[PDB]
Amino acid sequence: WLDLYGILGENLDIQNFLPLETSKFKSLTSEYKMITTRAFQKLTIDSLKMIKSSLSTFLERQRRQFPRFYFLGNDDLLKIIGSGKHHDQVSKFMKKMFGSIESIIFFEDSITGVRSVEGEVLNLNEKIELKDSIQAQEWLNILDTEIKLSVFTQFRDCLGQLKDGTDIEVVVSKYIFQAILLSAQVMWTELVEKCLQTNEFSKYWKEVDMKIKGLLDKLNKSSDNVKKKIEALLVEYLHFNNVIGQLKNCSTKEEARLLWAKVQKFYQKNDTLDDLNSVFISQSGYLLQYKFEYIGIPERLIYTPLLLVGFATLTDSLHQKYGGCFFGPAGTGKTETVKAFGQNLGRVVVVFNCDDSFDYQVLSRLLVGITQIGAWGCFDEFNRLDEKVLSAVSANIQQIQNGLQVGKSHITLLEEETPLSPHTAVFITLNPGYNGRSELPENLKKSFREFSMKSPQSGTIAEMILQIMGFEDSKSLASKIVHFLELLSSKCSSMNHYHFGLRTLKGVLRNCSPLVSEFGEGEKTVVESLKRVILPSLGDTDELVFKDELSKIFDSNSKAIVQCLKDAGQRSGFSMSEEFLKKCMQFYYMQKTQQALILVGKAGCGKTATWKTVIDAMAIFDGHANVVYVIDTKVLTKESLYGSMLKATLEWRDGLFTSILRRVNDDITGTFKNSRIWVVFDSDLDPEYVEAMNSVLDDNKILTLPNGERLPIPPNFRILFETDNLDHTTPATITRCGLLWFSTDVCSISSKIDHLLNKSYEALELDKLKDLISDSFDMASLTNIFTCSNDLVHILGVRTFNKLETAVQLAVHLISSYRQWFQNLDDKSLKDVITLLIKRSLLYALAGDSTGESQRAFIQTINTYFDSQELSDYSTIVILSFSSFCSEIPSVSLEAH
Amino acid sequence: KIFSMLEKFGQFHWFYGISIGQFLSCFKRVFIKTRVDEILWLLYQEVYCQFSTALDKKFKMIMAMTMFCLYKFDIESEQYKEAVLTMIGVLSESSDGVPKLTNDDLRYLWDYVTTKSYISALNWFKNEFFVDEWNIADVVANSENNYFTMASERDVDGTFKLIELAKASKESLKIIPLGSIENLNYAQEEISKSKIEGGWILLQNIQMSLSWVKTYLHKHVEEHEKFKMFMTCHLTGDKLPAPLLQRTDRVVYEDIPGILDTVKDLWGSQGVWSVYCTFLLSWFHALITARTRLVPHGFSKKYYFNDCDFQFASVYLENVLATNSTNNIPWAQVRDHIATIVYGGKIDEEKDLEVVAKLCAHVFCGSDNLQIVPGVRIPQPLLQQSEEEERARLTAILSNTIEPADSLSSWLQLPRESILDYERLQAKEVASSTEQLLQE
Ligand SMILES: Nc1ncnc2c1ncn2[C@@H]1O[C@H](COP(=O)(O)OP(=O)(O)OP(=O)(O)O)[C@@H](O)[C@H]1O
Ligand SMILES: Nc1ncnc2c1ncn2[C@@H]1O[C@H](COP(=O)(O)OP(=O)(O)O)[C@@H](O)[C@H]1O
Ligand SMILES: [Mg+2]
Repeated sequence: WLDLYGILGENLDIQNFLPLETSKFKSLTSEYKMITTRAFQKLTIDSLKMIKSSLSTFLERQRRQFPRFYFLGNDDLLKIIGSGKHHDQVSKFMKKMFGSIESIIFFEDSITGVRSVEGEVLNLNEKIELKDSIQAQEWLNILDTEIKLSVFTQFRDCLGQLKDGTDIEVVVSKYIFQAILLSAQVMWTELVEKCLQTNEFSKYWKEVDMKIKGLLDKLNKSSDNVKKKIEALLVEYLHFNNVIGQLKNCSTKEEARLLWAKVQKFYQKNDTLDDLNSVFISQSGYLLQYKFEYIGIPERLIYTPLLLVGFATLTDSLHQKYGGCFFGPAGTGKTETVKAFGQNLGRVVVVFNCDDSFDYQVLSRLLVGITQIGAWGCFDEFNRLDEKVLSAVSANIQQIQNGLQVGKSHITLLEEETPLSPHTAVFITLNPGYNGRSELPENLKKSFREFSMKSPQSGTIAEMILQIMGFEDSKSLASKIVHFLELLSSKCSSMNHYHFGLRTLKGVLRNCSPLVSEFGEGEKTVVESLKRVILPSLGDTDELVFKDELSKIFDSNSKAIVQCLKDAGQRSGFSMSEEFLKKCMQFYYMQKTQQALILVGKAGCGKTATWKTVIDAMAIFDGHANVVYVIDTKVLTKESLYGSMLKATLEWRDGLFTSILRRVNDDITGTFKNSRIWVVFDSDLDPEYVEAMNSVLDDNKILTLPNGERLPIPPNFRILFETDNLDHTTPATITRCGLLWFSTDVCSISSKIDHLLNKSYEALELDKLKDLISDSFDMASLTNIFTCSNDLVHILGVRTFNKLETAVQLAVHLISSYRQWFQNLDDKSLKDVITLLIKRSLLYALAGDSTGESQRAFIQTINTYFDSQELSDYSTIVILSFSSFCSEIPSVSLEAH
Repeated sequence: KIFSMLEKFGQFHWFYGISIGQFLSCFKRVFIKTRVDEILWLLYQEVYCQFSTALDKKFKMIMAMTMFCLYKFDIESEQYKEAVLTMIGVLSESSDGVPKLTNDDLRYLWDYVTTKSYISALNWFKNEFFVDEWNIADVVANSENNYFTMASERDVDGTFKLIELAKASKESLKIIPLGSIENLNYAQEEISKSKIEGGWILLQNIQMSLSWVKTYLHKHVEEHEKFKMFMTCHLTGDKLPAPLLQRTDRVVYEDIPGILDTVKDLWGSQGVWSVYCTFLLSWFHALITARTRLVPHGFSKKYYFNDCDFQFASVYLENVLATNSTNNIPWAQVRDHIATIVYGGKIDEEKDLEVVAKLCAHVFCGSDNLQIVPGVRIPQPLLQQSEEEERARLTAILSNTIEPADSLSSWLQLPRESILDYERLQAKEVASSTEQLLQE
């Protein structure tokens, strides 16, 4: 009702469009007023849903007015339009429209600036007074323009300050990161061109080196926001130093000019009167226009040679308004390359995770959403689309390309004419040759420019990043890390989930970053990070191989967490073996820096118990309330998991995981702000079910819904994967998650008996009965009986480790049932009756799934391997006297009928 | 006998099926375009030109060999019979034996096969007997049928050929890809509109909407003058209905197997330095597409260099030539960008990057005397010529070149053993197929 009143019941000159909708809204207003009066002194929801259907055209026209509303759902659109005067509802959706902006600064009912996701604050050039009668799209459009003008102002006066002769160490504390970055790149390309006019490069190389060392010195003593800014400028300046050093080593001028042509250059026109088109980027001759869109302080990529060649081929594709195509094995840096190219071009690249549910209408709606905005669109995992849909959208993509190339003002897609902004572009990242993925038709492949990035340069990445933390010996450590990873990949068993590419290196670095305060920035920290990342995912002999190579190529308290785990198992009835405690430590240390985890082991090997007792340990240690949502992936279909499009009226219905993500993002009652939320996919990892979450699992942390909704993943939202085997699990989702392999079972037989017995007596004097049944469960006979039970041929083959539960539950039920006649007999009779019941339970739980002769052999061996009461094949207890089945047969004389 | 041959071809592959209406229409065109032997000869060339375009390259050579066979076995003697059969047999690695000396063309074939040249030996019959060939333009122009279909393997598309054909015909193509019900309805509305008022239409990937193709297209083709229908399907895709394919003209599109023919095609499809650069780019594209077919030795995998790479490389060459107007052309930059960005993007391995870098260093040396192939040297343009004179000189120096019989080795600079193995295997397959075909 608040949304309906905001869109129709309060705004004037908005009810002249649809009079029937106005009358329906008035009737609903009268009904809601009557309901509110009755409450103060079911059918309403149905009426609201019925009148929601007529609002689709209104919302489509509203999205046509402001093109960035295409990234919002219908409910989000209702919320953002209905906030006529509150103005705070718009501020929560800026991450959904822009991506790099999380809130709006408000002051005296006027706007002052925006706030980036990384905590950066951008102050607008002129504060805009917000009228009470104004609508959302007008002030949103003028804010979109004002952000670009403010960014240009900061770039201009920062570049003037740098041209005046000051050092960057004082400028980095004044302006936003993008202004410093663009001004530094302009200054660098101007100075490099000046140096290239002559034969001298050593003076500028020394100047850049001293500036880098000064930035590194200032990095340690700076605030966190300034720390991120200096880190990103240091990545850029390391690229500058690398380019200048490569230029200095050129023998002749021709190769120096070629090497300078191959690299991105950031020029500025000195004649244009238009401010926002004054900066153009030149690489290999082609020129692209800077958009001056706000970026914030993103995680800047290390400018590897492969990254520069990818930038060159992306510029070559976009010069003719074609598409950018990146193909290769998973975990090589395709989406990140596209996003870094967009950030260098001063815009936020909007990334879409393709799926089977993306039909022609959904993909075409996304295309008209991004072409009307003018943003850059990345179609991540383009192979996951159906072949029919891929061939069908070829017309739309070719039409977009032709309209961009010929400068057409409008294009017609989805039976409607929409404006086409000249700033838009389309990119695709795809993984060829994977199971369960379609193939692009050639008519569609001719509209994209392919580039292969199979082999990245991990050494340069590791060296630059370790220099960013300021490690004393970066080159040797990076070489040791890369050689160690290569030796681990080449000298281990050829298992399917043994991938040691670049994502594992990034995880090692992200785990080594927060251990500097505990182990010190050096050899100990990097070997501890390598252990904490790679060791949980390795087997048994490969673990010994890992330890041997770690001792070869590398020279070399946790009391509270272990105490918490012990207490959690004590209240849960578990027992700390060496393997169980090792697995708990590995799970904790690997989840500390990885938000997505895969638990792989045999059936009933100890995955659920491991993560449940670790969850209890986290709750004890941190004090945070913890809520967990367990979802079986393959019980539900994809439509019921993620969501479905009601094709009758073209509206969106949420799935289950999407529903959980929405109710944790909405945060109505404040209970999800200071809590951890776990989604456990307790089924098989189907590629078709899990690859729809690739943007969720990687650093994007976003769930690209079909209807354009972009739900971010909060930092306290962690995803588990409990499964049995990875036979069909593709490496794309393997490398995105910290894997925890269970080489052997985490519990012993006797401990499992004790835990099941404790659970059974928790489910219910009793102390004497518990002592007697514990004494009767003698381990010395039980281990040999279980060892002998493996010789029997069992139908429906189950390991004997899993049949303990049936034996203990059956035995406890039998004692509980016959406890009514246990207080009128002596100790020896009680022991004989209980051991007879236990032998019967063990027989029918271990050899109960075998033939009659096998059952007779097993009752023979349980009699020989246990003085006590003998168990015969027909033995039973009747109302408590032992008898046989001979006298229990009743005389049956059937009639004819 | 020819109809039985074509029926066997249709028995091999579903796309190669033949009706009687098309054959009788071709026989009518024989009369439209020693007397009875002259009509028989004209029938042979007319049926070859009409139904060669509906087959791929191996079946093109099979059909050419068996048709030249049937004609010569009719006309010539039994010594000619024995010589041709034993030469096919030694080409098929089934029967080994020298031919009996008599005219002259048999001696030419003996020279061509005793030099271990196999592809040229297969194409000798096509160059000898048949004196005409048909492209897509000749098929579209010389067909009474207003419905056309077009097939190709995966990872190749010939939509640009039809777009060029429509542009040269001053028509208006309208590409409607299939795969969704919205596109099916739009294609129905547009096909009705184009039948009412004229205009061309093209349907892309018709094998992805087989139910609609089986119902609507069947009932439409079964039942204006500036109207044509084009359909594109994949040769390795699912089977298409026989009557609908027999009611439409069938064309199989593939890249031109020749090297010099590819240069001539790319030259005819297009100051003095721009003409020189596009001539060099056409030569380089033909060389790399010729080398691409050799899977194990020319490259490491199977790649596909289409005309989009040629267009992007030509755009880059023009952008370099316009910006760098000081006559100091950055040849090294052009080499690096073509071998790395334009033609090197699809390359996944590293030996293939090395060989494309070697090719780009060979063809873009930027020297006054450049020897791109062992026979032809392309001099640089002078400082006093015009664009038309430069184009005429380049066409003249292109036309005087004669492709050698071993052009897959000398021009590509490859070891001879691999090329001999490839040619021997391909000619053995073709000759074995025509030997099995000619015995029934
Ligand atoms: N340390 C332990 N102490 C006592 N019992 C344990 C211990 N670890 C595991 N178990 C027991 O092992 C049994 C199987 O373990 P768990 O419940 O973790 O299975 P799982 O990994 O979820 O199995 P599946 O993949 O078959 O669903 C449980 O009944 C649990 O009680
Ligand atoms: N210079 C770099 N190049 C490539 N990847 C990098 C670089 N620096 C860091 N990375 C990390 O490598 C990962 C690459 O993921 P990516 O392969 O882009 O995903 P996708 O498989 O969807 O393309 C990212 O998580 C990123 O954090
Ligand atoms: Mg991806």
